[PDB]
Amino acid sequence: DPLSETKCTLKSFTVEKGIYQTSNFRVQPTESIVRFPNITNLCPFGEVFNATRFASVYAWNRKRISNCVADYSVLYNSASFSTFKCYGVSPTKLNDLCFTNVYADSFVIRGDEVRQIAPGQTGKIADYNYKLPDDFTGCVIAWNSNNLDSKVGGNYNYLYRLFRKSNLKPFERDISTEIYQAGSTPCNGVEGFNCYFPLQSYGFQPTYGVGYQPYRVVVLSFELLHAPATVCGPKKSTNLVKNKCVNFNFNGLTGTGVLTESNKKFLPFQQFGRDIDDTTDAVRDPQTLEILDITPCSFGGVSVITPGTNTSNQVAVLYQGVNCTEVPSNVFQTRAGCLIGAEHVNNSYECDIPIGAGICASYQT
Amino acid sequence: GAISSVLNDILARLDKVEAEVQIDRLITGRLQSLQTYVTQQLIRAAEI
Amino acid sequence: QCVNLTTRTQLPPAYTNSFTRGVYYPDKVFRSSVLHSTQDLFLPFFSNVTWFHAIKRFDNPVLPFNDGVYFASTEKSNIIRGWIFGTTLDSKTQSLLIVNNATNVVIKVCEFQFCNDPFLGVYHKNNKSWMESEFRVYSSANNCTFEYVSQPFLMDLEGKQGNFKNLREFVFKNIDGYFKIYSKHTPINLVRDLPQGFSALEPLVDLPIGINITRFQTLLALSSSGWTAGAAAYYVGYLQPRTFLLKYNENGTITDAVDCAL
Amino acid sequence: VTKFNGLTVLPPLLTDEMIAQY
Ligand SMILES: *[C@@H]1O[C@H](CO)[C@@H](O[C@@H]2O[C@H](CO)[C@@H](O)[C@H](O)[C@H]2NC(C)=O)[C@H](O)[C@H]1NC(C)=O
Ligand SMILES: *[C@@H]1O[C@H](CO)[C@@H](O[C@@H]2O[C@H](CO)[C@@H](O)[C@H](O)[C@H]2NC(C)=O)[C@H](O)[C@H]1NC(C)=O
Ligand SMILES: *[C@@H]1O[C@H](CO)[C@@H](O[C@@H]2O[C@H](CO)[C@@H](O)[C@H](O)[C@H]2NC(C)=O)[C@H](O)[C@H]1NC(C)=O
Ligand SMILES: *[C@@H]1O[C@H](CO)[C@@H](O)[C@H](O)[C@H]1NC(C)=O
Ligand SMILES: *[C@@H]1O[C@H](CO)[C@@H](O)[C@H](O)[C@H]1NC(C)=O
Ligand SMILES: *[C@@H]1O[C@H](CO)[C@@H](O)[C@H](O)[C@H]1NC(C)=O
Ligand SMILES: *[C@@H]1O[C@H](CO)[C@@H](O)[C@H](O)[C@H]1NC(C)=O
Repeated sequence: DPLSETKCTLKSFTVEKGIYQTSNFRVQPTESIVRFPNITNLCPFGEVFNATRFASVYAWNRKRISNCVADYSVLYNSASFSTFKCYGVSPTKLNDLCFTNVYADSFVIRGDEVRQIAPGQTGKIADYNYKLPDDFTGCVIAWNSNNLDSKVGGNYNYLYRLFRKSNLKPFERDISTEIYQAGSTPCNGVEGFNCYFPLQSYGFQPTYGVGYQPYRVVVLSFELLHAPATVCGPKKSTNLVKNKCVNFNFNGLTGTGVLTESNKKFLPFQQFGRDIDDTTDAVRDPQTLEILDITPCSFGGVSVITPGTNTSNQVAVLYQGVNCTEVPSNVFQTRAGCLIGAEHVNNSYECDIPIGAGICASYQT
Repeated sequence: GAISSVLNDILARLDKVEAEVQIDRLITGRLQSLQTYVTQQLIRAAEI
Repeated sequence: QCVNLTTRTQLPPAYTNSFTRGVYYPDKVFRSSVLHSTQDLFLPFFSNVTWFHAIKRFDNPVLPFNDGVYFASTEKSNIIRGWIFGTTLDSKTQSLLIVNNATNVVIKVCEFQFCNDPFLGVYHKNNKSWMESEFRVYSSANNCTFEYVSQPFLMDLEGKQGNFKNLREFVFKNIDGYFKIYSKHTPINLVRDLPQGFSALEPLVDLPIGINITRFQTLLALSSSGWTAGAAAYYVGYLQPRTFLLKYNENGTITDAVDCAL
Repeated sequence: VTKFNGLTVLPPLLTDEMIAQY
């Protein structure tokens, strides 16, 4: 009962006369909503990961993924992928998220260097031919491809960079192959003393053991939740309930609140609306393009008015700053909040236990 | 120094045992943001 | 067909001062009855912008694009046609083309070999009628990578009066592999220079390009020399990383701004 | 003289009608 909730808060079996703050209430959500865009069509992940021929690492390919449904569970669970390492999401969560885009990058490297792909690494892959940004958000996915790629005399069609004037920046692409002048003399034409071609080709023959063997790498990079999602995880959208407290999920923007018709004239390019607080206060539904205000679910302090246990066990409860309709015979609305278990009387008295906004409570016949 | 300030963005993206480390950053900074507020308001309340 | 249209009076580069223009919406986020503060690539306020004007005159030089570009044109009869962007502009490398042709807006991203002094040419005959003669913009497009074209419209290529009535404003940025375009159109009544007032550029389209752009140029409307140019003018300013304070009114439209470093 | 964050403003015990009355 509210009295034992005071005894617990005061840590006393006996309570002195007064109004006591106790564990504050919050209106619980009635159900959940999901709203993702009603795209039907799976993404070209087959065309990324089963591709007939990958690029060399210096020649690293980028494919866009956009306007589709992305079932990353099928990647994460596939025994074939030998490393699957993630740097800003956990893979089991990928199916719950929505992404603005994915840049799916594909290329081949030697299997010993599968540790060099991680953001902030050092070593020739990381420095001289393919660098991730240090805040890379995405997952690096790799497997040994000897069994399809490798040839007894060696598929020297696959290449990596040995020389560069500087370590490259994140996602720099270099199609140039002109001579690296390691000597103090510059040098025109195809060769010279300490003049080099910047490339070396992998001797990918199956007589080389693991580590020296070829390792296909796909890097998926994405940015999240802050803009119109083009690609999302496979989740069914629900009906959009309104005017009731609810756990909403719009495009992975999870939250709890009451959803109301919005009078905000968003322009066609907007999708989230934001308060002065730097918090989302409106959203465009992704299946019907109407704006909804996200008002917070009602909440407030719960104070128990105790006339003192030397006098009585009876108590009245103030739900601070809320209506008399939100808490579900002796219910009184006050400016201080909804007061439950005290009777309103027209007889003024001296102040006794204060409630706020001119209201005061007391124990009488 | 968490990956985001939005608490549900952390919990949507990361599994429990990693998310604990990000959330602990936000808890630490937020709690210091309240202790700063309450100290300022106590000092102000003494002036009023 | 590549043609060296050499007949153009030779003059020094002109200048005009851009007091409070080239602001745009920094995020696809709605905001209202609030002041917000941001740091991005913006046109510095009261910054000297380069000025070009067609008459006898047809100034289409090739300009750097470093950190992104503000472009505007006080025009008549749609003499501006579009833009050329890249770094080498000679088919060794990838590049971007935008054209408003006689039927629709088109966008093309290819290994183009452009015309060295490129343009779109139209028959100007004493028949009060105008139609396209000349896609004099590229010899070849050996590999194409992206294309888009709008649903069609009949553009109007006729109308003459004493002053400019259309002002167009645009912003172009590359970051993260996306070529962001922001755009506006405004009614004006000015004879020879950029008007003073405030309006933010709404984002028009975002293009998935992924390329280097370091340089750019513009395409204007009009035998290999000696011909009539349209009367039109255009302005170029460069964006810089600067902190800006923006006002969003009751509607949530950007209604005033301040350049924090001015 | 002229929300999700968990902030609330409590009313004064004495309203401006009662301060005016005193
Ligand atoms: C238009 O004029 C320019 C020079 O103003 C020509 O440029 C030459 O192009 C050839 C290759 O086609 C080069 O070998 C020359 O070295 C270039 N000269 C300069 C100064 O750059 C251009 O070719 C001419 N266009 C046509 C159609 O002839
Ligand atoms: C975009 O292209 C330009 C030129 O095509 C590149 O700038 C060149 O960079 C090399 C290597 O440092 C220099 O030797 C040249 O002098 C530069 N040229 C100019 C005109 O500055 C630039 O690096 C490219 N950008 C990216 C991201 O690759
Ligand atoms: C919000 O924007 C609308 C225009 O979309 C403005 O509405 C006009 O307001 C004037 C003055 O009240 C009326 O004469 C017009 O008839 C309105 N037009 C429309 C389409 O309703 C409105 O003024 C803006 N709000 C504010 C507070 O400035
Ligand atoms: C969602 O589905 C309905 C019925 O097919 C359709 O009217 C609506 O346009 C769809 N939403 C989008 C974003 O296309
Ligand atoms: C209340 O306290 C007084 C002493 O202050 C004592 O005389 C009285 O018997 C107490 N009554 C109860 C019910 O505790
Ligand atoms: C208090 O007075 C009002 C009239 O102003 C009356 O309606 C109400 O029933 C009264 N309440 C009590 C408990 O007397
Ligand atoms: C415009 O910029 C040029 C340099 O490009 C400068 O010489 C000129 O003084 C500037 N204009 C004004 C009004 O200062």
